[PDB]
Formats: sequence, C-alpha cells, structure tokens
Amino acid sequence: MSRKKNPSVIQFEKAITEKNYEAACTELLDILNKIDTNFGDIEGIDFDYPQQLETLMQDRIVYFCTRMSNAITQLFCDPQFSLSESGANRFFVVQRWLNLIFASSPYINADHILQTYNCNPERDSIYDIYLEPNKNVLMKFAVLYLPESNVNLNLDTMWETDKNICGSLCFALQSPRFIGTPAAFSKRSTILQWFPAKLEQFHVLDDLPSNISHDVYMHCSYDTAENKHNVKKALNQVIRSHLLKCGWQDRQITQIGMRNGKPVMVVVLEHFHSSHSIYRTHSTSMIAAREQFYLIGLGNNAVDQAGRDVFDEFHEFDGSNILKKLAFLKEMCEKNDAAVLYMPSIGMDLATIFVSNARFAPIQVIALGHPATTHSEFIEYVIVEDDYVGSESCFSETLLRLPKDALPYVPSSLAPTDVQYVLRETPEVVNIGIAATTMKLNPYFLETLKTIRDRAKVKVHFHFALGQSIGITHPYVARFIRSYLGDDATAHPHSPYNRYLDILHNCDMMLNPFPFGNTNGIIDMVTLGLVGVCKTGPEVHEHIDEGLFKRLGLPEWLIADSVEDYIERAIRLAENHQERLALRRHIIENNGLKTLFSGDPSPMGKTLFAKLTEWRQTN
Amino acid sequence: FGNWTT
Ligand SMILES: O=c1ccn([C@@H]2O[C@H](COP(=O)(O)OP(=O)(O)O)[C@@H](O)[C@H]2O)c(=O)[nH]1
Repeated sequence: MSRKKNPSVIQFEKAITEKNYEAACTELLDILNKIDTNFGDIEGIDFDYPQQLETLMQDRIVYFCTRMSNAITQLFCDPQFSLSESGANRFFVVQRWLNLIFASSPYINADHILQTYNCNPERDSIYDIYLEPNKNVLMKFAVLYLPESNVNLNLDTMWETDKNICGSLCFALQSPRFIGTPAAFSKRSTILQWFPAKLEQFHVLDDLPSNISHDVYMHCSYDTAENKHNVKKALNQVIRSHLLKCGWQDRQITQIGMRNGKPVMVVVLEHFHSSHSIYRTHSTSMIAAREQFYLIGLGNNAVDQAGRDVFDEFHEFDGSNILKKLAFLKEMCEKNDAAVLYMPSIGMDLATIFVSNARFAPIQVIALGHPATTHSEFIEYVIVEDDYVGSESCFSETLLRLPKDALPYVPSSLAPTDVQYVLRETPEVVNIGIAATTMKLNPYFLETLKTIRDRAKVKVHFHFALGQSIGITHPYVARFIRSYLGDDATAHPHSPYNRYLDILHNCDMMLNPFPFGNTNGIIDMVTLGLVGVCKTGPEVHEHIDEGLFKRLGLPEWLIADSVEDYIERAIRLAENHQERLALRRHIIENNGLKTLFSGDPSPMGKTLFAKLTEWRQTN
Repeated sequence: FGNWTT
C-alpha cells in the first residue's frame, strides 16, 4: 500500500515487446522522473532480480542499469520508433539519468545505439555518425548523445540544423551533478565557451529544457575557465525576456514602510534548515540584522522550525509554479513597501534566479550560499567576508567586504560533541580524506591525486566522502576514481552525517578539491581535529579555503598557488608524520572549531541600513 | 543536506 503506482521495468519491457512505443516512452520517463526525484535512488522502481543480489546494493544497482540499458537499446534502435518533439523535450530534462543508466552499466555509454543511425558506409571514422535528413532520427541521436559519448559532434553543424535540439542538448550536458570524467568535463568545457553567444539569441525558455535551467546556472562554477560564468549572463537575459513576455511589470518603488521601529527586509530562501550548509554559514548575520530591520522570511515547507524562528514572520510559498511565487513576493513587497531584498543563496532553485532578474526593492542583495557572481542588472550588492575575496573583478556587482568575523558559523544540528581525537603516531599508510560533492571532482583534481600517490615516499590511501553520489550515480563515480587511483582509493556513497564523519575520522589528513573548494567541509575537518592542504585563486570559491586556514593560525605553506605547489605540500604533509601531528595538536589545543563559531554578527544589518539611508537621501 | 540544485 503506497501513494502512487511505481514505475515498472517489466511494464517498460512488455511495451517494447508489443511495439507500443508510446507506453514504452511513458514508462521510461516515469522511471527517470522518479530517479530524478530521489537523486539517483531506485527505491520504488519495480523489477525482479536474482536472489543473490538481495543483500548486495552496488551489484543490484548495476543489474538495474544493465537491464534498463538493454531495454532502451531495443527501443531506440527500432527504426519504426518515432519520437515526438514533446518526447524529446521531456528526455533532455532527464538526460543526466539516461547518462547514468549507461555509464553505471558495463556498457559505459549509448554509442552502440548511435552507430545504428549511421547511413554512410563510406565514412572516415567509426566516430562520425551521418544521419538521414529528418527530425525523428536527429532527436533520437541528440537524446542518446550522453556525457560519456565518444562519438564526434560539431556544435556549428548542429546549430545550423535545429537551434532548439542544439540548445536543448547543451542544457542537458551541463545538467549532471557529476561531470568529472574526461569525456563529460570536456564536453561541458567546450559548451561554456561556445553556447553563451548562442543562448543570447533566445527570447524564451519555451523550447529549451527549462526545469534544469538552475543546474546550467549553478554547475558552470565547477569548470576551470576564467570566463566560465558567462553562460549565466546569457541565461539572465533569456529569463528576463521570458519573464516580461509573461506580462511581468517591475515594482515601481514609492514608499519605505516601517514595522515596529525598523524598515522591512524580505528574505527569499531556497534551502534553510538547522543541518543545511546555508543555515550553518548565514543564520547568525540574519538574526543580528533583525536589530536594524524587520525580517520577513519566504520559503518552502522544507525550512524547519529553527529556520522559520530567525524571522519576525515567515510565509510558505504555496506550490511549485514560478509566476505565482513571484506574484506572492510582489504582494509581500508592495504591502510591506520593502526596502531590502536578501537572498543568502542564489542558484539552487529556479524561482530565486527569476527573482534576481526583477525589481521588488530598491536595495537587492545576495550572499554566497553559492559562491558565484550572478551577472544580473537587478542585484546591487554582494555580502562577503573580507578574507574570502580574491579579485573584485570576478564579480559584476559591488562587493560589501565585511570584516573577517562578520559571519560566525554555527554547528550542524546533527554535529556530535563527545569526539575522540585520534592522532596515529607513525601509520604504515597515510589515509587521505576528500570531503567533496560530485560537482567538485574533475580530471585536474584526479591527475593531481594520481601524481601525489606516485611521488609520495609513503603509502597513501584516498577515502572520498562523496555528497550527491546516490543510487545509480555511484558505480560511474567509483570507476572514474579507480581509473586514476586503482586500489589506492575508496569511493564512499552519500551517507548520513554521523556516518560521513566516521569516514573522515578514519583519516590522517585531508585534501581540499579545486577549482571549487570546501567551506562546511573545513568545519567538518577541524571538528575531527584534522589538518589538510588547499589551493587558492581569484574566485571566492577558490579563496574561502585560504581564508579559513588563516582564521585557524595555520601556516601559509598549507595553501598552494599552482597545481605543482599543491602536489609538493600534499606530499610534505603526508611524509612528515611529526609535522602534521604538530599542526593537529595546534588546532586541537587552541580550540580552532570554537573560533569559527565566534565573531560579531552585527556588521551585515548596519552596512545594509547605511545603504538604505544613502538611497533615502536621494529618493 | 549541502549545496546542490533541487
Ligand atoms: O556523504 C555526505 C556528504 C556531505 N554531507 C553534508 O554536506 C555538507 C557540505 O556539503 P557542501 O556541498 O555544502 O560543501 P561545502 O562547499 O559547503 O564545504 C557536509 O558538511 C555534510 O553536512 C553529508 O552529510 N554526507
């Protein structure tokens, strides 16, 4: 007994047998949609399996991926199977999961299907696929052109054939939470250079896969290119165009309302609950802001009691519809005549990116929940701690550089308190922890760990505690890692917080990934009395590491400028057992964790009152 | 729960 019929692999297979293509696509989209809802878990997908796999999860998942891969092959190879444009649009949204069905199976990708679509026996390479001239075959091709594809595609040839298929595939290929393999990371690298100029040409999202737009926006921060955020400017323009075309008018600002003493600051949240990254970093500054401003929180039911409680009042957004949510936010700002709009995170919800492309308050502000520029006209100011900033040029907006201690962090609700420190005196093997999300893995980081293992005078074993490595994601991620580090690495799936600390607690040191580094991952490090190396760079998402290490009295040599620098320091920390133990005794004996939880939260509320006053001077 | 898309 359960809310709703599960998607069935058997239902899917029966449909392909009777050649009921529309039932078959429906069952397939039902299965991918459910996986997408569960971030890769296959609980509540229906399939029979050999009893030997009852108790072996990783092997069950591979069986599932192979059986789905076999079924999708029988379907998409049938030339009698015509795919509608609506079919294709729905598949482009969930290509990330198609990628995993094949990538987590033994088959790696869908290139064997694509080869059946080649009509030119006289072709130079097996990597060149020549298509019959018709829309049907081109959409089947683009849907099955996955991140791990080894088949040639030229974006200029694709663009000139159908802009909408080409645009959709570029969205689909930026959408995965893991894009770390050479094939996937290099498709995405190329897209980020080529696509922004093509995406500007679009007036609406109506013909693109819109429900992965926020993914396109967030995920570009994880490339290495200096100009990697450009796609966000392009996208900001299309969202703006789309929004106006839905009959959106900006708020005409004409009255600053006061509630109790103060003016009103409306706060729009994506994720906010006592164990979420965003509450740990940004809750303290929002509490203290409540002395200068009256605080209205807007959020979904996901936000817990402790999250609602940091606001004078709080309202649930009633549903998923974006136009209704921006209508509710205008009503709120029009009725309270709001002075400031604050989003501590922008980019994790599509609603919040729409909000950053419209006018609701004269002063509109973001923090760095997600540490990237927005390239938006409608955002005046970015809140950020002084020691976190690299170049001011990385940001299209004006920086409000608050003093080092302006955002005192907070422990997770799930944090332990009785933590036994372990300092292994001379370990035979130095266990090296990587606390990272699948987003932060890339060929550069894994080449680097490979080179570290090859030069280290001591045996090293890497332990990856992998956020977002769930269900059908994990086999693919595991093989990516093994392809660089063989038996010298272990890929731990996404685990509950207590279990994730047990994995790190087992380690002797840690390495922060790059280009995009850790924050909450560094609190996790010092929570266990661990030390580690990190890289620094111009972007905030490169510099936070440098900042937090300095806030701990840790030395400059733990912070690298270049990759080669990183490799020397990583080795140094792994070889010199006595030195690393020193650094760990420092962080422990000087309660380093307690110093990250401490500071003056008030400077956000004062600096934003200050800016309203200056604005009010000039009406 | 950490920093990723819905
Ligand atoms: O297996 C995992 C991996 C991650 N996390 C949580 O995710 C947080 C940080 O993830 P995020 O992507 O926000 O990293 P940050 O860049 O903020 O360090 C950790 O502190 C944990 O609370 C977890 O609970 N289990």
